[PDB]
Amino acid sequence: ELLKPRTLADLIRILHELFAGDEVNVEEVQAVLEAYESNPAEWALYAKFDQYRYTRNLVDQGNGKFNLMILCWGEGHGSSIHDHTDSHCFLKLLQGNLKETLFDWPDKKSNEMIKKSERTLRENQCAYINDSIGLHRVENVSHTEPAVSLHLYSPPFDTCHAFDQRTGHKNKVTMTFHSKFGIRTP
Ligand SMILES: N[C@@H](CCS)C(=O)O
Ligand SMILES: [Fe+3]
Repeated sequence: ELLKPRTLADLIRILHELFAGDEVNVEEVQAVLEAYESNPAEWALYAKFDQYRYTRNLVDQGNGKFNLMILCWGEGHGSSIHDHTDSHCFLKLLQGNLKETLFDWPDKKSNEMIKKSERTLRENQCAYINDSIGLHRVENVSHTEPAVSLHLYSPPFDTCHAFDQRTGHKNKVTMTFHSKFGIRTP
């Protein structure tokens, strides 16, 4: 019985219930993420920015079944074109806006990766991606407003691939946490 999360802590409790089993009801997870109304005071602890690139801040390690983290995007900060390592990936905006650009999986032939579409993800909206849908790039294109997003991945993963937009060639990247549970982890 999906109820509206009252707070971030409540959302986390609800997520532990939704991931109690072996499968994932994507539409339910997306719905409860969207229903949480971002309250900056509840997540300030995790919103640790870096001047030069976006940061990944672990919030909850789940139940063996999911990571939950907050990403902090300075003005002009963005990601590579990347995959999600056979995991579900939910992205909910907590503050600001992000541009999501979708790409198809490249062919073996070296070729420019042409965007398939783009959209603007706005505060409180929750997007979903997985490798069957495609690849994406996420960017804070704002010149004046930092963005903060809440990401849930299931199963957890700590590596993915970055794709060269000019060729489609991929390289494996290991993702690192800037902080965990509010503690900076250099
Ligand atoms: N998956 C990316 C962020 C955009 S979804 C990352 O984990 O760093
Ligand atoms: Fe992503």
